[PDB]
Amino acid sequence: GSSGSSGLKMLRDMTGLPHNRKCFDCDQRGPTYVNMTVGSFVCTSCSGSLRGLNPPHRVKSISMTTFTQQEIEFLQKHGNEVCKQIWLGLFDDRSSAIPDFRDPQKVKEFLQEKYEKKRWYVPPEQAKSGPSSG
Ligand SMILES: [Zn+2]
Repeated sequence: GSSGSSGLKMLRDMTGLPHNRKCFDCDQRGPTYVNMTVGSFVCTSCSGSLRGLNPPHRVKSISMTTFTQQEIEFLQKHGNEVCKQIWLGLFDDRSSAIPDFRDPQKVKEFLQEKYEKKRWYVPPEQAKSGPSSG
């Protein structure tokens, strides 16, 4: 048959996507972490920041830490592809702008308004139409 790495094979494919090439916050080209809560791909820098928030999200390195199928699939079915958009529902290049990716205070104060405040928080359950329009 074939052997090399279990699960990891599916991971390298996730962080490989063109919508993951960069971080979720600092948009740094080269993510080394993944949020189990949001289901996105962050880096060591952000990974640590997110925790500071409350409640503290869940982050796990990509190479420093391993993952299981139940997890991989969860991250694959999510990915920054839709995740981001779902968090940027209201966000509009015109409505607002993007901070800098050098200072933590800036990335933090912003990340909060996305999670702590959930300003541009627009889930799909409602975004799309269905048999139940609350
Ligand atoms: Zn980052």
